[PDB]
Amino acid sequence: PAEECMHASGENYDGKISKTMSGLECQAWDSQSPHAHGYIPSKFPNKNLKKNYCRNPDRELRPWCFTTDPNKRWELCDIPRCT
Amino acid sequence: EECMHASGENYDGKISKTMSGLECQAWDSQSPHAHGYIPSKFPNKNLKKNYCRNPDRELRPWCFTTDPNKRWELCDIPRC
Amino acid sequence: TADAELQRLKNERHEEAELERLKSERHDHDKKEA
Repeated sequence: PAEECMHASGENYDGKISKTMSGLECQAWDSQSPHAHGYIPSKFPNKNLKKNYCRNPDRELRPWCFTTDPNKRWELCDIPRCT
Repeated sequence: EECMHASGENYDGKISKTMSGLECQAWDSQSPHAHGYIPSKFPNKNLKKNYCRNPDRELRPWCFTTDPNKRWELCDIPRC
Repeated sequence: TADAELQRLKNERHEEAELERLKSERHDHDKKEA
């Protein structure tokens, strides 16, 4: 399994955490509902936009995801720092 | 055009009063209400003069009002 | 490039998140004031 931590800000994070820091379930990257977005998995293959897993494809502060809450487009995830 | 097809996300008309008749505060003014909807901060949201706008997925276009006792109110924009 | 498209998408996310925050703040103001 991929390590469930980040050594920096999560550029290489490839784990399976799929909830945001507030506990919201992540929207699947291959879904455009409830939030339409441009992070198309087949368009950014090296970013590993798999299932609804938190990812940091874009030099965000840490891995994040779109959320299934219509009133919350996206949120950071709580990925621990590696020790 | 002076109407909205949905909730006014694309409204760019010149209605400048709220649903209650209060004249809107200008977006580039911080008086009487200080606020964070700075036109240069949101250049693509068309926050011009004191016109009703819906930059933030509100139910309708809205504005801050010139009444110091009423920070903001929705506007009454006709439906197309 | 793909890197520049991702940076554009990030900036758009940040703009939309601030507008979400400002909207919630407007409604919280109304509830506190009332």
